[PDB]
Amino acid sequence: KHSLPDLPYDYGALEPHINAQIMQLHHSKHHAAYVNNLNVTEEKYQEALAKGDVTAQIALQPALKFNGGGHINHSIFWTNLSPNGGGEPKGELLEAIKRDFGSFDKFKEKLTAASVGVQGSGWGWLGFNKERGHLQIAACPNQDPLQGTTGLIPLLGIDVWEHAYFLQYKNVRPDYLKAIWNVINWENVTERYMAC
Amino acid sequence: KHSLPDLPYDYGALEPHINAQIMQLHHSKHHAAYVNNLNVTEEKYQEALAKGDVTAQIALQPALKFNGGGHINHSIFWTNLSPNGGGEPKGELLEAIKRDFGSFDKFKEKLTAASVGVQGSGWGWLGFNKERGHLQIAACPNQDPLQGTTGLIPLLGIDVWEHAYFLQYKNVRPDYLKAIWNVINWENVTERYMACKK
Amino acid sequence: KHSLPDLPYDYGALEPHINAQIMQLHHSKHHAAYVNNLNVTEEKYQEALAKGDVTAQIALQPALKFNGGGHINHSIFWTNLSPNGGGEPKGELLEAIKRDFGSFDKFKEKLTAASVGVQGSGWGWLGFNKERGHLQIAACPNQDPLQGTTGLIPLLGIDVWEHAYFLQYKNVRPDYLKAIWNVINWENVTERYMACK
Amino acid sequence: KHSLPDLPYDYGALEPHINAQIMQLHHSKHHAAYVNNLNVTEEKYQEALAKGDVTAQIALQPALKFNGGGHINHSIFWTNLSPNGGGEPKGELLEAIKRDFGSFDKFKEKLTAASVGVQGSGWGWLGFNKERGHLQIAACPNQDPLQGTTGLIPLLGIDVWEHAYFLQYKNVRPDYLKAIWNVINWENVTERYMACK
Ligand SMILES: [Mn+2]
Ligand SMILES: [Mn+2]
Ligand SMILES: [Mn+2]
Ligand SMILES: [Mn+2]
Repeated sequence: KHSLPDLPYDYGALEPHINAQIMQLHHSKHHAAYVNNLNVTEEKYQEALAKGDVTAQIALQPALKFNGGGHINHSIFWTNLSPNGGGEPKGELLEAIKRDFGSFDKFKEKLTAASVGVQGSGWGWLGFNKERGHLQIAACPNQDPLQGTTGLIPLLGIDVWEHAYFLQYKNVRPDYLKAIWNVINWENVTERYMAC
Repeated sequence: KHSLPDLPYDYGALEPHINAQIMQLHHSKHHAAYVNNLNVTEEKYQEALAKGDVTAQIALQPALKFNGGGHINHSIFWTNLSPNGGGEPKGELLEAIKRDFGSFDKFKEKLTAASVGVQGSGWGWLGFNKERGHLQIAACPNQDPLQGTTGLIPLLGIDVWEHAYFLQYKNVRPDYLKAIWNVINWENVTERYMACKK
Repeated sequence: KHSLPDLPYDYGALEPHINAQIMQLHHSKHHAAYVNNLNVTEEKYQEALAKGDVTAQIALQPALKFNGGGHINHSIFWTNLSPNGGGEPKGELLEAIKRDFGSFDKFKEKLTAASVGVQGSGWGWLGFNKERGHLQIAACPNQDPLQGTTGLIPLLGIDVWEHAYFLQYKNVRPDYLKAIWNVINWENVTERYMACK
Repeated sequence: KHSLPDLPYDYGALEPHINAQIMQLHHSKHHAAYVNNLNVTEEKYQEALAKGDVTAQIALQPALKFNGGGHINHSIFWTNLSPNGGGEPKGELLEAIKRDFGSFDKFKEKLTAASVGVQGSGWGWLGFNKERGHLQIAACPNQDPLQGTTGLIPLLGIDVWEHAYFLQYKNVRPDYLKAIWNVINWENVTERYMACK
């Protein structure tokens, strides 16, 4: 069974950048529902597959991608944030960002733009392209996960579903983006980088 | 020149079903943004058209559908709600709902399902299929408008973007859908329905 | 584990409406590859499932829908054609078609239009809407199958991938559509329809 | 008003790699239809735009992208081929390919894989990313054009619609991909590349 991961910090730990009510709902209600529905969905697919019921498998794909995507994406996101975060990364990851995007600040502008550019629900990502051996920014719709739908290894995700910011920032998504840099866990992003 | 239409009522007219903060933000910020981006996008398209720049015409399509669709969808949505709304339609529209969906309550179950079923942002619609001469439910992603993308004539729209309910109902989209039945402007939906039969 | 069905007729049986070469390639090569890749993908998806590898499950979805759908769609399509086909259906099916589309000619017009209307590869379908209790026309892209992606029960499918007609009709998909009416197996479409009720 | 560009060579100029029948049909009928439908759609769009009819504009988007894209893609494609082509590109373009893909052969493997991997109709592209200042491989579905939908500047396109190869190669798209390398117009790809610096 899939389980809702524990957060690495308390619901209020990312204040004032992301408030406690957003965090609490996001984790204990939103992501919990993805986990719960992915478990059901995986079970039904196992049944369909055992019968070679191809129609049923195909019909189940939206719930698997959405709930499974949601689980993947939110599990990464929590590890990407920290009450002890913010600042800039160091070492090879910082040099990679400079190599690939010109500078840390240009990188932030491009990931901000990809994140602000999502029309509707979705995610902005910093990923690693294994075949090209460099960093790459991508946007993903709804809960479509980065690696599963594009092959890029996720390093840093920014959730731009309205539930992730509306209570606090209302429709002003760029304000949310500006604030989240203050809580990025660059230590985590660097581990993800070094692992691929 | 497209313009932001005034609401037919004050921001707090739909309380307690849809609160005044949702309404004020929804209209004065969200829809407002779509109107201006629509106008600007249209003017960019006229420039691209005049030069036969097909690449630029295609690059502008996401903004035109998103902002155009948003203007269309929200313009209908406000007219679909009323402080004097709720209850059931009468006449031909109710008999069509019965013939097409079995009963009013079954219709509600089916538009609720369509609306709850949207994964991500989008809209639940009751539409009219002009070719088949009957009612039809459909869901649309993001701001993709009903008639522009499916051919169905919009009768009643239910906005299920999180901005439409999160401040009040948080993740619980079904509680928002339960509530909104209390403020549907069946007079407007009936007007839209009869225009299909004129 | 899935396998390639035999055609109900010989490769040349639908001449002159759909030539022999088109049929032979379409069944022995195209559909065969969907079956083979379907088995391969199901086998990968069970390993992924067993390990809770959700990323791998999602990465396999395009192949499962494409090859899965291909096997589903082609399998129905062969049974929907016949050398003894054509004309128009009878009884309850014909009554529904008049009821839902006006008349048989209007129906043909509508399914033709939906088929001609696919931009790129895909299929036009006459289906049954179980919830509404009536016939419904839909188009599906690529190999996306009708029931698995829309819930409609397939009754008659028209393949408008270029491999289904190009050898013979080149780009003129309307000529193909006109011709295929001559080989529609209405006894099969009827059977599929009665089974929905 | 858009027009069908003449080919830079005769219809049998790319024999035996792409046969004359495919070329003639592809240019004189398939591309010509996109030209016509683009003109019509543009004029309908201008009428819609002049009336403030946003529903009408949005309903025309699929025909504009499909036919407009089809015009863009095929116009590039004819210029990307040559009877005097093949081999490896001369100049900076090869050095860029080696930098971005390792070697020419790995580049051919990657564009081949992107092209073979299109499920249904579409295009494989070698593009240039202006933001990153390097080459990038991308696949596009149907006639969605590279620049208009991804921002990448097209350098080399490989049409993998079935009309582009079925008459000759039947379902064996990889055979077509192998053959087309013999007729790439590197002089034209290089012109498009230098235009990106
Ligand atoms: Mn989220
Ligand atoms: Mn809205
Ligand atoms: Mn086929
Ligand atoms: Mn082509």
